[PDB]
Amino acid sequence: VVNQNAQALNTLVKQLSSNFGAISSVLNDILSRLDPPEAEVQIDRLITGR
Amino acid sequence: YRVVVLSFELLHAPATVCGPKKSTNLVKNKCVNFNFNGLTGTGVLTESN
Amino acid sequence: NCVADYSVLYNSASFSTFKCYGVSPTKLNDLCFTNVYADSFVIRGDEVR
Repeated sequence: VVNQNAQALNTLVKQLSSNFGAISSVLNDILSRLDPPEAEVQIDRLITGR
Repeated sequence: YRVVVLSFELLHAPATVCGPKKSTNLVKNKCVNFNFNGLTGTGVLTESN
Repeated sequence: NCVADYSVLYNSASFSTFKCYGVSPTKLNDLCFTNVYADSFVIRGDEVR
């Protein structure tokens, strides 16, 4: 039971490091690079996978 | 048409080239928005061992 | 290892065709990079596209 919850929590955190097709996983990088209308395209991909 | 293509390397090494952005004093033991070498984020700054 | 100010080029109109695919033109100064390579050359008019 302890290991089961540990794997579920660990897996859930490791997904944040995945790009999900986006240029980068960090949101501050997208905001600091792409234009406002262009950032929405990348941010949508991260929200979709997350 | 004179063409010049701008290429760059991102987050593979510290930034030696940065525009005229005036630096400020450092704050500690408080939650603040910090930008260091182009790295943006919010967090409490404390001395690490 | 220098200070790159890209606002002077954006404020004063010079470049006829200026487009940034990788990053935003306004964020060039906000976010800064380590190595910057500039390939300079000249091409025929219709070859810029």
